[PDB]
Amino acid sequence: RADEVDYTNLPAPKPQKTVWDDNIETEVLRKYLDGLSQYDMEEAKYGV
Amino acid sequence: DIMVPSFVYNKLPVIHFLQEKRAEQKLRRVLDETYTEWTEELDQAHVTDAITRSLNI
Repeated sequence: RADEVDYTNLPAPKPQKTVWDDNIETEVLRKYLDGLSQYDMEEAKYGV
Repeated sequence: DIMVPSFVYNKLPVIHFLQEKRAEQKLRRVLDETYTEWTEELDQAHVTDAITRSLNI
């Protein structure tokens, strides 16, 4: 009868960086879209 | 009638040459001090970002 499991342990939510379609609209908004993706990843890591 | 006229005549070439050089110098200055000024305008990406924030997104 050895250790079974750490109920405390939780697998961290693996975040995937959001991808935008490569159009001219993306190039004009490249910086803005990148900021949204960074915000999305930060929200996923922290939770909200 | 004789002397002052002769010396004026002798002066003429050097003065003409120097004045031509002076005019060239001034036009050279005109072109030297011309530079093309490229202005910088606020990037519209920040405007788009502020618009998004105002939406509460």
